Amino acid sequence: PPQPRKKRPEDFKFGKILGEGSFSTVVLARELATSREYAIKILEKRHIIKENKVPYVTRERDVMSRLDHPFFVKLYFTFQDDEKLYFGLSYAKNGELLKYIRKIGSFDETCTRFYTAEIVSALEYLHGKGIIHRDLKPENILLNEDMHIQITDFGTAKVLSSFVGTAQYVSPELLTEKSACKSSDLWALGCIIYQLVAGLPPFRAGNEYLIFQKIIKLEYDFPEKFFPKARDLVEKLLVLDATKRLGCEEMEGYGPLKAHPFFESVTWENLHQQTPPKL
Ligand SMILES: CCCCc1cc(-c2c[nH]c3ncccc23)nc(N)n1
Repeated sequence: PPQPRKKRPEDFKFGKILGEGSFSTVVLARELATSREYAIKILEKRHIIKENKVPYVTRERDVMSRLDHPFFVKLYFTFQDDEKLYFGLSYAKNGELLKYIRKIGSFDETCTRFYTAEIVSALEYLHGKGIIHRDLKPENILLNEDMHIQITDFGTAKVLSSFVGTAQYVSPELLTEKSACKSSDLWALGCIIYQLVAGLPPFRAGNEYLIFQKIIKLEYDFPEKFFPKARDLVEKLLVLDATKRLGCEEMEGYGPLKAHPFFESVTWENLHQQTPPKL
């Protein structure tokens, strides 16, 4: 199938930096022939080789190519010059969800229900494909123009036939066995639901080590205000035994999770078509 010609850096007007990865920087760019705004992730070939991240960058590019859902960032193109790799990603104008958490303080029952449902729906799609995010957080959950979610950051991701993510969202099994699966994402989800309601992640401490100490002993608690049905859901996600997490294969998958009382009024079938509640 004759696809288009390769794009090149001179086809774009590079603009502001949108972010920084571990071996990359994401730049807002405008395609001149179209006026289209893309978030171009730029990677330096020498640095990637030097740091032994060729399998990292490869996996990332391969995962993003495999994604085809409105709740995930899309990879439109890739090209390369003599020094750099460029990945043309969808641009989420309204930025990260973490900025909203900080701005509005903490979400009401409607917004929490809506944005959690989208995260559940996205994870259901991702996990049905045998992909695992391994680093999910509000920083990774972007918001497009129409205020729907767009998950990004697949560098750290794994495809089902090693690494430890952001300390606050790390699951216990990761801390002990040095292992992960779909259950690691569901733990992270539990942390997110908590942060949406409370305004803060559940396990917080002076340093990485103390955070990790709280995680393994399940040393967290709910504020007085916390919605009971969201409190219940979080309690069925922040479970130490990975096999007892609501939403995993042993717990009979996404059916029982999408069925939790917290999501009674949710119509799962067409979330992308729904108008997001005002924050
Ligand atoms: C760990 C730090 C995240 C930096 C980052 C950002 C993005 C990204 C894709 N589209 C966007 N639109 C707006 C803002 C940011 C983005 N994508 C990746 N892979 N990484």
